[PDB]
Amino acid sequence: MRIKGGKQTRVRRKKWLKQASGSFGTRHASYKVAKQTVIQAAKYAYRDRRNKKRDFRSLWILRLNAALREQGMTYSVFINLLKKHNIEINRKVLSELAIKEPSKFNLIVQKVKSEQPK
Amino acid sequence: MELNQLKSVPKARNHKTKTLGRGHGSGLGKTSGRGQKGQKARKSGLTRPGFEGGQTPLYRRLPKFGNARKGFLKQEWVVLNLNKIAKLKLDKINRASLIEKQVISAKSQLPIKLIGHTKLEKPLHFEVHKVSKQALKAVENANGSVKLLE
Amino acid sequence: AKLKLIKIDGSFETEPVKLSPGLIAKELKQQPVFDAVLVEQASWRQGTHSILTKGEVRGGGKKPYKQKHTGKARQGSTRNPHFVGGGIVFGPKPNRNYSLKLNKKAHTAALHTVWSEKLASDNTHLVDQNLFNKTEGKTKVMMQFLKSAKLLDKNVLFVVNTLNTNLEQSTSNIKNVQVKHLDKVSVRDLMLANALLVEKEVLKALEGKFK
Amino acid sequence: MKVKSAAKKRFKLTKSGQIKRKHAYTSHLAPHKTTKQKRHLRKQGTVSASDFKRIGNLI
RNA sequence: UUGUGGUAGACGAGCGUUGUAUUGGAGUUGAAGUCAAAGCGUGAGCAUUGGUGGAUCCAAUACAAGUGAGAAUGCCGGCA
RNA sequence: CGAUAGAAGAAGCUGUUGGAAAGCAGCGCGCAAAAGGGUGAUAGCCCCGUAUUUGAAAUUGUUUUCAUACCUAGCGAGAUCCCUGAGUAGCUCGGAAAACGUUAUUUUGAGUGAAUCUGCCCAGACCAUUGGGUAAGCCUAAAUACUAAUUAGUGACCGAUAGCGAAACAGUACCGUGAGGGAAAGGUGAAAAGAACCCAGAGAUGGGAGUGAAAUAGAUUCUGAAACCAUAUGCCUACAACGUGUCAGAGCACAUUAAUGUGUGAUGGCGUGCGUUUUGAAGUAUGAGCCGGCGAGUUAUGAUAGCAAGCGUUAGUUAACCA
Ligand SMILES: [Mg+2]
Ligand SMILES: [Mg+2]
Ligand SMILES: [Mg+2]
Ligand SMILES: [Mg+2]
Ligand SMILES: [Mg+2]
Ligand SMILES: [Mg+2]
Ligand SMILES: [Mg+2]
Ligand SMILES: [Mg+2]
Ligand SMILES: [Mg+2]
Ligand SMILES: [Mg+2]
Ligand SMILES: [Mg+2]
Ligand SMILES: [Mg+2]
Ligand SMILES: [Mg+2]
Ligand SMILES: [Mg+2]
Ligand SMILES: [Mg+2]
Ligand SMILES: [Mg+2]
Ligand SMILES: [Mg+2]
Ligand SMILES: [Mg+2]
Ligand SMILES: [Mg+2]
Ligand SMILES: [Mg+2]
Ligand SMILES: [Mg+2]
Ligand SMILES: [Mg+2]
Ligand SMILES: [Mg+2]
Ligand SMILES: [Mg+2]
Ligand SMILES: [Mg+2]
Ligand SMILES: [Mg+2]
Ligand SMILES: [Mg+2]
Ligand SMILES: [Mg+2]
Ligand SMILES: [Mg+2]
Ligand SMILES: [Mg+2]
Ligand SMILES: [Mg+2]
Ligand SMILES: [Mg+2]
Ligand SMILES: [Mg+2]
Ligand SMILES: [Mg+2]
Ligand SMILES: [Mg+2]
Ligand SMILES: [Mg+2]
Ligand SMILES: [Mg+2]
Ligand SMILES: [Mg+2]
Ligand SMILES: [Mg+2]
Ligand SMILES: [Mg+2]
Ligand SMILES: [Mg+2]
Repeated sequence: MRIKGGKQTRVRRKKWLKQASGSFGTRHASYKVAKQTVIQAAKYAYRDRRNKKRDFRSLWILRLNAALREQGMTYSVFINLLKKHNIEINRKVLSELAIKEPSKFNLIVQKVKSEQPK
Repeated sequence: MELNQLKSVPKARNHKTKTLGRGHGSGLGKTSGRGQKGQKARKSGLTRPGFEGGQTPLYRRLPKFGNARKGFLKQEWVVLNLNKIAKLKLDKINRASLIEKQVISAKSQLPIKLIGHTKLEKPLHFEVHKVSKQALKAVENANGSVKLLE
Repeated sequence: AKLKLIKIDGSFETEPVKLSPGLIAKELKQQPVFDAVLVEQASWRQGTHSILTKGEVRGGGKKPYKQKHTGKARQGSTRNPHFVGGGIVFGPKPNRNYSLKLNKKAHTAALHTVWSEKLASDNTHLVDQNLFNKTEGKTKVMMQFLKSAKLLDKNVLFVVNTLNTNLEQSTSNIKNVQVKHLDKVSVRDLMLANALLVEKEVLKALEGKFK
Repeated sequence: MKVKSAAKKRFKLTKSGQIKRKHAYTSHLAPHKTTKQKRHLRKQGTVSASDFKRIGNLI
C-alpha cells in the first residue's frame, strides 16, 4: 500500500502563502520565506496588541495634560482632584470630551477645581 | 451490532500509539525520545544486557552456585495434596481412577505421592507409592486407609 | 420462540414450531462477536506484497564519488533510500502473518449470541426439502419465490444440512443470495445475512452443537 | 531470547520472585577476615532493588 | 474553588492520506484533478460558488498501513 | 482417466438529455450463463465470450485388468564337525565430528597390531554382574529442498522519481584497454475525418476556411501546479538609513462567500530570520539559491508491564498435522 503525497502538502503550503499576501517579492512567492514572515508577523501582532493598550493610554494622557495646561491646572493634580471628588471617568472619555465637547469638559474641571471633596 | 456499525468495548482496542517521527506536535519529533547525541541515540541500540560500562557486572562479581547432581535430572513426582483432593469427587484413589478423572495422563508412569495435613471428612482409600507420616495420621484419623505400592 | 415454516408459493404455514430455550441466551456478548468478525476479515489477506530493500536492488556497491575534497555531499551507493534508483528501507514483506487467534469457547460464545440475535426475528423463517427440490434447478422459480417472499433486496442465506443439489444449482447466478452448510457458516456470514432461511434439521443440529 | 548462562548458575528464584544469591569474598584470603565476617558472609542473600530489574530480564 | 510560560522527557485526546468490508448517495443536466474569491473552525483542517477538466467519486462505522516533509555540503527534474 | 487445435451455447424495445446511450425512466425477458473484454458515457438480454453438454486422425502422460518372463516359501531330527567380511577392530603420537573448546561414541596422517559364538562390540574414564546388538560388503521408492519454463488464476501488491536496471528496439545509447559500470523516455481524437483551399512569408510557420461535440483536443498532440519570464486596470514610490513586518493612520480606486467590506499605503510608535549544536548564536559558528516529487521507528520470533474480553477453581489453552 504505497500512499503517495499529493494535495496534502500543497494545501497546507498554500494556506501559509495566502496568509503572507502583500509581502516584498520572494516573501510572498516561496513557501519557506512566507512561513517565516507569517510567524514573525504573528509575534509582532501579539506584542503590538499589548503595546497598543499602553500607547493609546499615553496619548490620552498627553492630550488631557495639554487641555489642562491651557487652564492653569496640571495633570498630576487633576487626577488627584478627580479621586477626592469620587468622579470616575476614563482619560479616554475625558480626552474625547475635551476634543468634542469643550463646554462640558470645562464643566468637569470647574467642579473638581474648588468644590468640596465629597 | 451490524457490519455497518461495529464497535469494540471502550479502552480495549485502540491505545495511543507513540509515533516517533511525525512532527513536534505529538511531543515525539526530531530526536524521537532517544535523548541527545549519545550512545543510546544512535542506531546501534542500548549496548548489552547486564553491562555496567566496563565495571565488573553483578553476575561476574558473585560466586557460582554448585550442582551436586551434575548431568542428572530431578525425578519428577505426581503429588496428591490433601487440601484440594477433598474438592475432587472420588473414592478409592488409585492410578486408574485418576486416569478416568484425567488428573494424570494414561501415558505416564510417574509414582504417586500423598502430601497434605488438612483434615478430610469422608474416608478415602489411597494407593500411593509414598505417603507422609502425618498425612497418613490425618487419613487414618478418619475411617480411610492407605496402601503403599512397591 | 415462534419459528414458522415457509412454503414454495410464499405463503406461511399455519403450524408454528416451538423452540427449546437453550438456543436463545439471556446474556449477550459483543466483544467476542467483534473479535470473531475481525479474525474472519483477517486470514482473507493474500499478503503477496513485496519490495526490494537496499541490498536486493540491482546496483553498484561502489562509492560513486570520493569521500572528501569534492564539492558534493558524502554518498555511499547509488541505490540508497534517498536516491531515485530506489532502495526501500522497510517496505512491505511477504512474510507477514496478518493472522489472529481467538479461543474456542470465545468463538462459541460469539456464535451463540449471533444466533440468538439473528433468530427469533423477522425474515428468519423455517424451510424444508420440498421447496429445496421444487426449485427444479431453474433460477426463475427461485426469483419468483424471493419475489413472493419479499426477500429480493435482502441478502438471504440458506442454511442447509444435506447439501441439496437443486438448490445449489440455483442461487449460484445470484450474487445476492447464497447457501452454506452448518459447519460452513460463520459469525460474519450470519450477520451479513439480513435475512435467512433455516432448515428444521439444521435447527436441530444447532441445539446439539451448542451443548 | 536466550537465558544468560552466567546469570543462571549464580541466581536462583523463589516463590515470590525474589532472586537468591551467594555472598562474595568467600573464596580465599581467609585470615584477612574476622570470624564474624566469615560467618555473616556464609549465609545467602537476595539481589537489591537496584539490581532486581536488571536481573529479571537477564533470567 | 484552585489553576492554564516551557526545552529533554512522561501521559491523554484528536486531524489528515491510500485501500478493504458493510451500509446509503452523487455523477456527460458534468466526478476526480486544477486555479481564483472579500467563507467556517481552538488546532491539525473543512466547506460554497465560478472558470478549466472530461469519468469516477462521496458520507458513516470498523479494519490494515510504503500514512503526514523545510532543512541530512540529501537524490532527480525544472528554473533563477 | 487426461494433455497438445476445437463445436454448440438463452434472454429488449420505446421515450429523454446528449455529438454519440449502454446512463435515466416505462414496460418486459433469460439464467447450471450476474467472471471478464469490446462496442462513440455506466449493457445480464449489441458482439466475443462465461456456466453446461461435448469432440482427436497423430504424439504423449497416469492408472487398472489379463497373460507372460526374473525373484520370492514352513515346521522337525541327528551330528558337536565347518563358515560368518584383517593391515580390520583396538593401542600410541598429532588433528578433527558431534551441543562440547577433544572425550565415553564416530573419523584419520604416522607407527604397531587381536579373537573367532564359552567369540566380538556397546550401556560417558575403568573393572565385575546384568542386559542390548552383530563392525570391518552392496542397493533401496514415499514423505523432504527449489522454480529458469508451460496452462489457468489470485492480490486491503506497483501504476511511469513507483513496479524487474529495462511498459519504447534495455543490458540499448553511453563510459572504460579490459573485467566492469549503466540511464532517460507512455496517453491526439469515437473515428485521421491529420487541416483541401485563400492571405503574408523564401520556406518552415502563422491567420482564416473545412472536418469534428470540443481545434485554447493540431501531430509541441489527456489533465497542466509551483519556482521562473513578460503584459495590463487600480494605489504608492526620486532628502531617503530599510530581517522589509506589526499596531495606528490620511488620501486615492472599487464593490464582496454583506461582512464594524476590499486593493494600495503619505505618516507615527515598536521591531537584529528559520533549523542545528551549545552555559551562551542577529551571528564575524554552522546547513539550505528557488520550486516540485522522493527521502529516516518496520517485520518475524520470544520476555515483561498497562488496559480489555473469553473460560474458571482438579482450572486455562492447544502446536504440528488432517478435512
Ligand atoms: Mg512529499
Ligand atoms: Mg516536548
Ligand atoms: Mg524515551
Ligand atoms: Mg552530550
Ligand atoms: Mg543530532
Ligand atoms: Mg543520552
Ligand atoms: Mg577495568
Ligand atoms: Mg525500485
Ligand atoms: Mg503547558
Ligand atoms: Mg477512506
Ligand atoms: Mg472543479
Ligand atoms: Mg514515507
Ligand atoms: Mg463457438
Ligand atoms: Mg450467445
Ligand atoms: Mg457489459
Ligand atoms: Mg571402544
Ligand atoms: Mg566443532
Ligand atoms: Mg553372544
Ligand atoms: Mg556405565
Ligand atoms: Mg559379522
Ligand atoms: Mg522506470
Ligand atoms: Mg518522469
Ligand atoms: Mg565501447
Ligand atoms: Mg489553430
Ligand atoms: Mg510545453
Ligand atoms: Mg496538454
Ligand atoms: Mg519625496
Ligand atoms: Mg535634509
Ligand atoms: Mg539610526
Ligand atoms: Mg521607520
Ligand atoms: Mg512603520
Ligand atoms: Mg531594525
Ligand atoms: Mg525540524
Ligand atoms: Mg560549539
Ligand atoms: Mg563554545
Ligand atoms: Mg550579520
Ligand atoms: Mg568557520
Ligand atoms: Mg559543525
Ligand atoms: Mg551555505
Ligand atoms: Mg527541496
Ligand atoms: Mg498483555
